[PDB]
Amino acid sequence: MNYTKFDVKNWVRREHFEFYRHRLPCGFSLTSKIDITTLKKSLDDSAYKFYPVMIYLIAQAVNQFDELRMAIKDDELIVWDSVDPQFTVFHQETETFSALSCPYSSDIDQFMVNYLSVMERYKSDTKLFPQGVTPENHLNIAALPWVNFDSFNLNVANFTDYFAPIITMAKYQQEGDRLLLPLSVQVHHAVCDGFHVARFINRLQELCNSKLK
Amino acid sequence: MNYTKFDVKNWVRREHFEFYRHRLPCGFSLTSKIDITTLKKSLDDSAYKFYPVMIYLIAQAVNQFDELRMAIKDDELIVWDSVDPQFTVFHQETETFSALSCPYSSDIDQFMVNYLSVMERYKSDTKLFPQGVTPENHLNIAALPWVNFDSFNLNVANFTDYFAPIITMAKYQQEGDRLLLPLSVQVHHAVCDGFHVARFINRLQELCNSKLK
Amino acid sequence: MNYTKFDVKNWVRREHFEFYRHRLPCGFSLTSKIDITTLKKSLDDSAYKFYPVMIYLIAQAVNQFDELRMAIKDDELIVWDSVDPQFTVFHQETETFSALSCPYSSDIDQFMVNYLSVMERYKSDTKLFPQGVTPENHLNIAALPWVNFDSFNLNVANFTDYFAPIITMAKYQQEGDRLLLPLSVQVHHAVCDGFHVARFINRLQELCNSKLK
Ligand SMILES: O=C(N[C@H](CO)[C@H](O)c1ccc([N+](=O)[O-])cc1)C(Cl)Cl
Ligand SMILES: O=C(N[C@H](CO)[C@H](O)c1ccc([N+](=O)[O-])cc1)C(Cl)Cl
Ligand SMILES: O=C(N[C@H](CO)[C@H](O)c1ccc([N+](=O)[O-])cc1)C(Cl)Cl
Ligand SMILES: [Co+2]
Ligand SMILES: [Co+2]
Ligand SMILES: [Co+2]
Ligand SMILES: [Co+2]
Ligand SMILES: [Co+2]
Ligand SMILES: [Co+2]
Repeated sequence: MNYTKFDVKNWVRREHFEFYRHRLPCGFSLTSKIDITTLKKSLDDSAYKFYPVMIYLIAQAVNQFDELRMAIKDDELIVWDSVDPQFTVFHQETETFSALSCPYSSDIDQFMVNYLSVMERYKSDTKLFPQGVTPENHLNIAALPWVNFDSFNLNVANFTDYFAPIITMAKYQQEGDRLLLPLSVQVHHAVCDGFHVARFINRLQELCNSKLK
Repeated sequence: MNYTKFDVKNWVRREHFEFYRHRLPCGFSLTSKIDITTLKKSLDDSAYKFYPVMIYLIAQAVNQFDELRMAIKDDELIVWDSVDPQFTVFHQETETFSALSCPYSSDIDQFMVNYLSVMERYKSDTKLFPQGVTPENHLNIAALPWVNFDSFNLNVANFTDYFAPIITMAKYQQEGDRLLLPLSVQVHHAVCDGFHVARFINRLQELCNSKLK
Repeated sequence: MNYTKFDVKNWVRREHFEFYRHRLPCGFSLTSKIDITTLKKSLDDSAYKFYPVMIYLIAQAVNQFDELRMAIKDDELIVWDSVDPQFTVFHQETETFSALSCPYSSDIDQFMVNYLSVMERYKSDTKLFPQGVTPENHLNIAALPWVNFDSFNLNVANFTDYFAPIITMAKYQQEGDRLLLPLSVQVHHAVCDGFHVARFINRLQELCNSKLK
């Protein structure tokens, strides 16, 4: 299948996993500022657009780390081989959003073909989930482009066993020499530590700072 | 009455409303910095005081948007025609707070008469709710004037169907050329999207930037 | 014993206490930036290290205020005479953390002897709680040294009657003339108001700004 059954008895965080999944169920959010000065220059010298690039770069970082691709399936801890981004789409006419997903690809050009195509087919589709059920192997990416925020947190009544990372971006802004993007990351404590979140962000910063292709 | 029964079957966010009210109950908070450089100048050239002005400006923005005045009454979704601010009051002697409310008025001078009068009557009243029950048509405004914060979030055990926006301000501070006020907004996802929150903040920023009268 | 039964009927926040402990159970988090320019200079001129100093200074501020040392014991509200820090320890080999605690002492040198000794004994102990049960009189201190954050919030499924403050620090960073440390404080509303949190932070800032000995 497109996942592997994870070895829970020989894993180093096995005590942690049960602690934060059942004894003390919890998660955490942290918002950090990502330096997008270099990425703006690269976007500038290409035909790619900001949102799709951020989706692609977020999914790329997510797909490099096992702990951000965890889930429970048939009462077992699995690791997705790969995850596809589920992102929000604003409808300026209705002032409502839809949530769309498209296959992740390592090739940035193929990713762009996927995004545009799905963006093509459901552009004016105001259902909350135009495509139907959300793929099991997903990551959530949202965007708040109209306002800059220093912090964002989702207060959820019931989060038992939902391990997919929640990522939210705000409007970027010039802070002296740098163009900074606020990025909120919300994770479940059973599968992720502060280290795992820092790693992802640091990795995401690297990617912003590198050639697109 | 002072409210209108909202048309839920012909509303564009009807799927959203049920999704986030029952399938996935949740809310979110975001803290943004409001530029109060212009407002400080206007306060300077008047006799008005900062807290009352912020209460008045917050209630004014809130009263312009339907989605921030929503509630459930007799198991139905209503929109308040208008809402009155319920704000916190610090008692320096006891080191405790009370929560007071006063009628909103479009006329800033009449608002000030209301605030001073209620502030007059319950100045030394250390009950948590001096006035009695909190009016159904309300908004919550709190202030933390002793410390600046980049983020604030209320972790509530049970928030089912409480749709009134929660607004919290921190101590303002000079960030170069600007006087910035941290403002945390906490809302329920059933009635508000990220767009609706951005709109409010952008509108609030406009108001700070305009004549008081 | 090492605690005193608190006088709930003659306390000024008694209505507040029941309100936020049972009628409206909730807490809040706030992240503020602590100016550590002065502390860096003092660390520089000594042999002490940053994490241990921050633990010591956090526990010192906490031990000055009753409301941050509250608990329920045998269904009664107690105040700990004193609390010991429980802090996280990263294991670079396994990439997992443990939580350790050591006795608080007013003497900074004795504190350092305690920390090093416990750090000595369980350096390579990868259990989540190497020492066993966590002392009842504790405070939680965590650190995220790999990334800077503007906000941090723990989303906990069940927090009834746990009154110990949760403090989390991020990687510090140069913001012009200042070295700023992000510090998230998470508290239960029954025992702490915004005032009580501001007071702690202001007190913590003072301590950073003062001689170590
Ligand atoms: O609800 C969704 N997204 C919103 C958009 O504002 C938000 O990002 C969110 C994501 C996950 C979530 N959860 O899993 O509890 C709650 C809200 C998607 Cl699942 Cl459609
Ligand atoms: O509790 C109140 N205010 C506090 C003050 O610190 C805070 O602003 C708050 C507001 C709303 C709330 N809620 O609705 O769950 C909880 C806390 C008012 Cl309802 Cl009196
Ligand atoms: O879980 C713990 N610490 C984590 C570390 O990331 C976090 O600081 C935390 C603290 C308290 C908590 N709680 O009491 O619900 C939850 C998480 C300690 Cl109790 Cl070991
Ligand atoms: Co279990
Ligand atoms: Co792979
Ligand atoms: Co329903
Ligand atoms: Co009107
Ligand atoms: Co009770
Ligand atoms: Co003492």
